[PDB]
Amino acid sequence: NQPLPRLTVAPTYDSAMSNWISTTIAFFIRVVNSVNMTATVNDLTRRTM
Amino acid sequence: NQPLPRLTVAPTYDSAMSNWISTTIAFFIRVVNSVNMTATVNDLTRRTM
Amino acid sequence: KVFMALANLLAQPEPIAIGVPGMHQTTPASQFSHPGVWPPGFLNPQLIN
Amino acid sequence: KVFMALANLLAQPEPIAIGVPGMHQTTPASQFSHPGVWPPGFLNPQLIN
Repeated sequence: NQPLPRLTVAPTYDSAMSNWISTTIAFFIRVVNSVNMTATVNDLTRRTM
Repeated sequence: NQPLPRLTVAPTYDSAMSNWISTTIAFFIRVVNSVNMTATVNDLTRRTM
Repeated sequence: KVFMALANLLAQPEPIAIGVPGMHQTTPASQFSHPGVWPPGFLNPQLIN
Repeated sequence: KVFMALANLLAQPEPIAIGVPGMHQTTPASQFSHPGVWPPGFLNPQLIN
């Protein structure tokens, strides 16, 4: 945690949590495009996931 | 600006406005064919865009 | 403002530096109305890597 | 009370240490009703960059 921001606040991605949200989403994408899910699940629906 | 023509006029493409039009369009083509854009949007609809 | 609209549109993959504190990249683009709050990457594209 | 009225509204744009102990910059400006609480940055403007 950081102390209270001095000035007006807008949504920022450098917060420790966002990154945790970002790596997990980034990690799953690599599960979706892994060699297991490439063979079984269709390719036209793998882009949607 | 250029002086007023006394001839029959036709739409040209070598004006500063038609150059500005045909460079932001050529930029957003590069946007829609980026790497962070080709990941989420389907590859057929970006052919339409 | 025109530049800001896109830079606030994809402020996840491409982070730039907004010149002042008080606003961020995901600030609404309508607020970029003072001369001092023009981002330095926009005043000189060599700062954007 | 006139000076600290601007110092309250600029606690986050332009912060500055108020050297009198117990009274910070976010102290309400209608409470400096003693000569001992006169800030040293107000007695001498050279203490503010």
